[PDB]
Amino acid sequence: ISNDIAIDLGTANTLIYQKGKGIVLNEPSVVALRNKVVHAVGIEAKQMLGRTPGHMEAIRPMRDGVIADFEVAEEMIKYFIRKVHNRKGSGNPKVIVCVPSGATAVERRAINDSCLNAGARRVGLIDEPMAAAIGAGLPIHEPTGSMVVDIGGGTTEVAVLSLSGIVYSRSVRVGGDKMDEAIISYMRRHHNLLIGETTAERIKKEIGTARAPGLSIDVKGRDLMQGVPREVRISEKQAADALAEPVGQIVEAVKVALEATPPELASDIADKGIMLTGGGALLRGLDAEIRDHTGLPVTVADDPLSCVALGCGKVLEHPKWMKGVLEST
Ligand SMILES: Nc1ncnc2c1ncn2[C@@H]1O[C@H](COP(=O)(O)OP(=O)(O)O)[C@@H](O)[C@H]1O
Ligand SMILES: [Mg+2]
Repeated sequence: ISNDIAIDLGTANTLIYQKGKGIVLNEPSVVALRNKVVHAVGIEAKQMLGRTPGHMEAIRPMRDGVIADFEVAEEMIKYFIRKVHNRKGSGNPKVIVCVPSGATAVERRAINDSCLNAGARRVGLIDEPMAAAIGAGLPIHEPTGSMVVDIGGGTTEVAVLSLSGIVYSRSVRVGGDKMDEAIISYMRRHHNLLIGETTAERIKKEIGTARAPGLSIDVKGRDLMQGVPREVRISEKQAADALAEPVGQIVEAVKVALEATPPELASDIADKGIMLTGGGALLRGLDAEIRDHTGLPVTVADDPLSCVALGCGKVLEHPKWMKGVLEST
């Protein structure tokens, strides 16, 4: 029984895999503050978004793939590490954290320090797309080109991997948050209705699609000019029109990456195509849209919200592998 853990420190969700057990925590990366003092973290805090009374706020400290607020991010990480601690497990926890590939040295050090402050003995860091590819089952250690597109909340990470390293990697700030924001802006312009982020995510999941048709649902929010509650209907067709711009940006980032490939690796990617992971991979039709623009097969990973955590967990379970990650960090 171990306290070694692997943390997918996501812009939107944090997952923790614990050695010998598997995923033991999956909660939103949200912290609620009371006037400032921490009031709630995780599942309870997300439910507060857009619903807070005076003297309270709810914050996503890792929102855009960068640390927005270092103190709040540290309290969030420590809260989750403490939550999974097993008093019957061994001590001196080894911790792997998956961080955005663009994370700077300062952010990496802050993440390291947060884990040490929560009791970690040693911390190793792995970049998002490598962990995503491992957890999606791609053969990243082989001499063959594997391409992964990980659509998260604040970012999409695109990479081509071979022989345990990176051939190409780029992230852009377009993923599920920009999809939500496009839906908010759409409702404002076309229905004079102000909606919040939770309603926007609900539209996205229930009727959002990357491909115009259709079906409709009821949406409620604040009248734009006068402020009063209002209910309106929105269709798949409207949702698809709302989402076209961020979808196109994700598709462009994928296309750009392909221009970046050595011939024999291009040959491998022509063969097997592109693997999608992350929650944004669940956007209906996004696989088809990428396929149309690239000419390549597109597969959605099994359990795409969990791939990064499963991939980190795989590394954590392999002492040789883990020792190497710790060392190169
Ligand atoms: N069914 C769905 N359709 C579209 N987007 C979805 C769906 N389910 C989850 N998402 C989106 O996935 C994003 C979260 O993906 P995730 O990989 O957990 O991000 P991160 O690793 O950055 O925390 C959110 O924007 C969420 O709304
Ligand atoms: Mg992620």
